[PDB]
Amino acid sequence: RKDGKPFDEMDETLMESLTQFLGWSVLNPDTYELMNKLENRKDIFQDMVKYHVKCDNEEIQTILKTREVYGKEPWECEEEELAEILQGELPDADKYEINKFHFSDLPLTELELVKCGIQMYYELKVVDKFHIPQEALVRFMYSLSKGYRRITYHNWRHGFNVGQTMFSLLVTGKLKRYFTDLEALAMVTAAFCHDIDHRGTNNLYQMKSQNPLAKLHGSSILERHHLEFGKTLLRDESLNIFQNLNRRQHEHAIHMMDIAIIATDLALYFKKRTMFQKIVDQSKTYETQQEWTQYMMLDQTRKEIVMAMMMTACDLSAITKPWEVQSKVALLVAAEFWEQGDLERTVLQQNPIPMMDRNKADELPKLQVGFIDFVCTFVYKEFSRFHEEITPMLDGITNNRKEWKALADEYETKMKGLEEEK
Amino acid sequence: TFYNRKDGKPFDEQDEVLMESLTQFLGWSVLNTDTYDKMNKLENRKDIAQDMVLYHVRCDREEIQLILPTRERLGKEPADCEEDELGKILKEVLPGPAKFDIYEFHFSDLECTELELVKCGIQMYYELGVVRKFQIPQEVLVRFLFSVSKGYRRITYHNWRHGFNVAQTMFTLLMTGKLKSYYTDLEAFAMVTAGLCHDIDHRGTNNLYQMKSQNPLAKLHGSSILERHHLEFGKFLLSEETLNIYQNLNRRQHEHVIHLMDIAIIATDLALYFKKRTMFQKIVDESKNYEDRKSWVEYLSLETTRKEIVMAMMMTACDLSAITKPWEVQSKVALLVAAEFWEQGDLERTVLDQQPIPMMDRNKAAELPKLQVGFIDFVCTFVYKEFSRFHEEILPMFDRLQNNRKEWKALADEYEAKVKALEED
Amino acid sequence: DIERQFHKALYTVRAFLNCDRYSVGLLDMTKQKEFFDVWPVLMGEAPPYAG
Amino acid sequence: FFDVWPVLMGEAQAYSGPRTPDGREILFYKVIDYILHGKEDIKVIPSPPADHWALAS
Ligand SMILES: CCCc1nc(C)c2c(=O)nc(-c3cc(S(=O)(=O)N4CCN(CC)CC4)ccc3OCC)[nH]n12
Ligand SMILES: CCCc1nc(C)c2c(=O)nc(-c3cc(S(=O)(=O)N4CCN(CC)CC4)ccc3OCC)[nH]n12
Ligand SMILES: [Mg+2]
Ligand SMILES: [Mg+2]
Ligand SMILES: [Zn+2]
Ligand SMILES: [Zn+2]
Repeated sequence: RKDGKPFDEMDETLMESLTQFLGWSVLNPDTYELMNKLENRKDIFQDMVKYHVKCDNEEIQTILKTREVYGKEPWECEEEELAEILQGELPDADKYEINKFHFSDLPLTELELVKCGIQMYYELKVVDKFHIPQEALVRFMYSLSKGYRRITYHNWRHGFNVGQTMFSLLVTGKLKRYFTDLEALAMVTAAFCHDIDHRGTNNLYQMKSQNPLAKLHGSSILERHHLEFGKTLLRDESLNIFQNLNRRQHEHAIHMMDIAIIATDLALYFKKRTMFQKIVDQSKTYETQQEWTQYMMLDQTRKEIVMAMMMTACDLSAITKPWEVQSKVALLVAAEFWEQGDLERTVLQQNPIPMMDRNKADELPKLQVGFIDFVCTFVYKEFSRFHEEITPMLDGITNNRKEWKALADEYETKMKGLEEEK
Repeated sequence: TFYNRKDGKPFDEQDEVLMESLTQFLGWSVLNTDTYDKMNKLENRKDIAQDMVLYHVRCDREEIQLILPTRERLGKEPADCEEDELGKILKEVLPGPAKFDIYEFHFSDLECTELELVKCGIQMYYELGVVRKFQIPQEVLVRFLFSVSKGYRRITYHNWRHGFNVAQTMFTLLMTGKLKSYYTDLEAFAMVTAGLCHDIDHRGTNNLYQMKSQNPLAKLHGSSILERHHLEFGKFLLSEETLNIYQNLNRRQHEHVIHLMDIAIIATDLALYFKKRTMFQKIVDESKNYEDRKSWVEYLSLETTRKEIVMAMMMTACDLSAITKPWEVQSKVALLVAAEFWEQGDLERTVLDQQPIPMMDRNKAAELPKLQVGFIDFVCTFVYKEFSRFHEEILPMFDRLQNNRKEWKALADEYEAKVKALEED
Repeated sequence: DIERQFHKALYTVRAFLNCDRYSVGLLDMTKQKEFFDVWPVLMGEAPPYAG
Repeated sequence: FFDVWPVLMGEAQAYSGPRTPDGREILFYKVIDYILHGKEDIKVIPSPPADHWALAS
């Protein structure tokens, strides 16, 4: 001590308090180690899933056949001979009627759907304008093919039909006038991965069982997961089709994709309906003019409200098919609800909703005329006024509705007759 | 906000300092309440990633139908069955003990499809006589050894065939070298099982590239980087319902086997073998002076520490058994290994921009017969000679190893003679 | 880490502790070692710890 | 995005209250109050009303 005198009580208490504080403050350095281990473990487990949902060096020789015609690996070829080698592989847009409203994919193998999805990009004339590579495009399509699960309904077969309908709207319904090419590309490539890695249960079962999804996100639990996984896939070299865009264009495309993917949730459609109903009505006041064209495509909020409605009309497009396809699709869509009923009956010991338990197996048609009346009759009406060329869809629903109605009534009589006589 | 003093006097200069130091401290203290949320999000992201991994390496409803073909013979699904009912189906489908000669030292696998190996593997679990004693449900066994099959990657050398060969060699040692006498059944269950998962998720690069590339593996672990990654993945696989073949065990046995499995898995790192090699020779020498073979059993089967040193050596004697097979398989396995070495060399030269060492250079692919010879002298020639002096049933391995060394040295001499001849002019 | 935290918390209070020299030593927290380090002791080499 | 749309489309009105020096809006979502004369009576409020005995002044 600096006075020449020995330590005493008043210099014991001070240095005892100092060391007490220093002893308590060792909580922070441990959490540093825990963080630096959790982060690395997360990185390892996230790099393990990228090997299983990616197209490796073989199995890409089932589309790009470079070994037999040239004798060299795909990454050694040039931009030419690659367009040439895939020119004869892809189907033709006329034979399969890719851009019609009645396309049916029941008699098709999963490998053909990949080669039609690849063709869709060539039809829009987007490959050359933005200088996207070929290998990256083909690998991206095959990886998206492998990324879906194998559950009954929400498989790759549902991921192709919701992209083909949007291509048909953008080309046959003549909605491409309002949008530039970049936004068209973003919408087409964000319609394919809208329901990716879908477990098979809606947003309520995720909150009831306290799944880890229900804690990381707070609202619209599954859509944010779909978006995050899709963007994670898009950020890998040899799978990135946005290699040749500057910063501004890349940011704009990402923002548009983000807005598109989260708008396919039914809980955000019931509240954003009147705005669309007003945008449609204000279009008539520019009378005797087909040159209003979204005020010559300078407005930005309206171009971001039309897109959400386009997505939520593409998502439910299955109801507007011919009867011979809807009849088969309805059972597939009911099977998932029936399967979720059993899980929530056993794991949680709770009585399911009447639409989920198998015991009302004969009550299916009735519910199917409620849904049509409630959710999916407004949209196809309003678009029918916004443009006329997409009228053939509006007829579709109507026809289907009638049939369902008739069937339900028959069942009623069967239930009505037996109760009275007994 | 503070609303009234107890004395009666208004607030003054001292009270402002007293009640301002407290708020400064509490304002500074929010770092912990931020770190809390960051950790609570990292944990959830890790759990989601683990579940996504788990989905892709399990057996769906339509995949196990290729092994036990229920849903045709019976109307019920595999889950709705009785234990004795499934045994009748399993008996007629599995290969016999003597069809594929899985009791020999010369068993070659490249004449069988990747589906046969699974059935042979689950046959081995019946040969030991262990399914009845501990009552492992018979669906879980099939589902597990199918998930392990799909767990390996698809690369040149470290694929499912290597993982089956190691386990087959270990079973052969247990049931033909008579090393079964020293160990009970429970300590052989967890050796045969730990032979199937020793290289479960191999990327294709050794431990040095991991340090020289700053892979996230090299920061989580510090020593024996890869060998500790194969252990936590295996213990994650066998830690869930429908894949836990250890559920009918009680607490003590479960703890024993889990403690006994990590030693076996980590002992396959070559660097550990060089350091703790001498201690095995002392046991070998102590075995000699005893009077009879039978008396030695009652002494060794009691001491615990000495048995572990023998298990951790059988694992290395098995992990590189591919050098003792006849000269029709070695001539191909050598090239298979060389392919992976050349691929790692190419990655090293392309990505990190350094010069590969002569071992991994694709250009100098004519001196391969020489290097291999050195390997036989450097590592293999000891483990097998010691085991040959220990037991007498393990001699064919040694003589076949000598023959292979002779062949490789002859090839090396021919190559060197040709090279010297070319330089004459 | 712990080493930096103590070396930033003890350097700021030199003046308030009027002392000529002071020192801090840090112990090691490794309770139980691995399996491959215990073995040389239980087999008759490297006699056990005495401190 | 789905909240800024109504403002830009004439459906609602822009905010007009006070603002924190970094732009945020001033709304309290919890109020912990202590009483220390007579009774301890600790309390927590999940969402304070417009007229609490603290925020009213
Ligand atoms: C999975 C829901 C979206 C969907 N796509 C299609 C093609 C269909 C279909 O054919 N039928 C139904 C479908 C919808 C209902 S609903 O109207 O009760 N419905 C209200 C909204 N909630 C969510 C917020 C779901 C339940 C009831 C039964 C249904 O199908 C039974 C076969 N839903 N559906
Ligand atoms: C780690 C390789 C294990 C292995 N298994 C087999 C069947 C083989 C084989 O036939 N040949 C080799 C093999 C081993 C060496 S080595 O002696 O240089 N060797 C020293 C030890 N270090 C430790 C990481 C590795 C390199 C050299 C060449 C080798 O094979 C070339 C095809 N290695 N090998
Ligand atoms: Mg969805
Ligand atoms: Mg290994
Ligand atoms: Zn969908
Ligand atoms: Zn191995």
